[PDB]
Amino acid sequence: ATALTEACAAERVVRPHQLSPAGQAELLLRFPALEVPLRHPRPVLPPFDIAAEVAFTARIHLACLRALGQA
Amino acid sequence: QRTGRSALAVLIRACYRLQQQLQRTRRALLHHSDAVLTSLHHVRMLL
Amino acid sequence: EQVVVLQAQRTAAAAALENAAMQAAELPVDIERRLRPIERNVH
Repeated sequence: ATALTEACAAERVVRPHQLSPAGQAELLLRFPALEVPLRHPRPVLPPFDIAAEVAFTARIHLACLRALGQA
Repeated sequence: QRTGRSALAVLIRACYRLQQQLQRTRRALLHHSDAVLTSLHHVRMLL
Repeated sequence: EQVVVLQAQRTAAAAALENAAMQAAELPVDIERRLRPIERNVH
């Protein structure tokens, strides 16, 4: 929680996906727990978000609506 | 001999440590104040 | 779907201000106890 803010505060970037790959690879060397939310194609949750759970229940709600109206 | 040389050592120990006390207030008020700018940039990341 | 995200993010950082407001309430405190034992030291 200290590094993920200061690495974005030094670059004036609001979201850590927009960080430069020179800066992104520096966090991977110190902190190897950040592999999955940084180097994954299609995560089932939106990474580095706060309503990421709250998005998830809202996506199943949509998928169950279109399951009705098409059928 | 010992009267004037040791009375100035009172003001020796005072001056070289007041040089040191203000150095910590340079460091401890920047390693604390940067946490405020760390917190405020984190709040924008939530938005 | 986006409203449910966009609303929950706005209510999120509203709480993070009051964590920072109690955090940044020590800046008028943290200056006072560092200068005053040096002023009486000089005085």
